[PDB]
Amino acid sequence: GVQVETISPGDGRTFPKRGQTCVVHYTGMLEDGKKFDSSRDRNKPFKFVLGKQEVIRGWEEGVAQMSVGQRAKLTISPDYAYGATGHPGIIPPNATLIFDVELLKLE
Ligand SMILES: CO[C@H]1C[C@@H]2CC[C@@H](C)[C@@](O)(O2)C(=O)C(=O)N2CCCC[C@H]2C(=O)O[C@H]([C@H](C)C[C@@H]2CC[C@@H](O)[C@H](OC)C2)CC(=O)[C@H](C)/C=C(\C)[C@@H](O)[C@@H](OC)C(=O)[C@H](C)C[C@H](C)/C=C/C=C/C=C/1C
Repeated sequence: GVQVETISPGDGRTFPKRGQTCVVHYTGMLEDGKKFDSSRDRNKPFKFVLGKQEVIRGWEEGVAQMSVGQRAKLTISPDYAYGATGHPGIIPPNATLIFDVELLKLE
């Protein structure tokens, strides 16, 4: 599944609803592995609509329990991420992923 561990607390009040646009900064890495992406390096926040299956399952269920301002470590098992196929050319089969995610605001 996805384990959410808090790095910095959010407001504890404003949680995303399905259909809202979530605005975040993230860094992704393979568990005990290489870092493969970071929006911080580009300083362009990443945006996605919650509930529409635009992103992997671990983000759908992990960010839905975060409040605005929260920063958290999400550890996501292969079946909540790219599973047995991986993501062509970047993520191998059966990879556990770790993301540092900061929920900046909702739109
Ligand atoms: C250049 O950087 C990429 C992001 C890269 C891709 C490679 C991976 C290692 C990675 O580095 O991100 C990464 O760190 C990662 O694993 N991410 C991105 C952050 C959210 C979590 C995860 C993910 O789910 O990626 C996603 C993953 C790779 C594929 C999806 C996983 C879930 C599944 O349900 C989807 O099928 C529908 C496919 C990529 C995304 O977050 C982007 C936003 C979404 C898509 C491309 C699809 O949902 C697409 O459907 C056709 C859409 O409906 C979109 C909105 C349509 C518009 C025009 C296209 C936007 C494209 C922007 C893409 C961006 C910024």
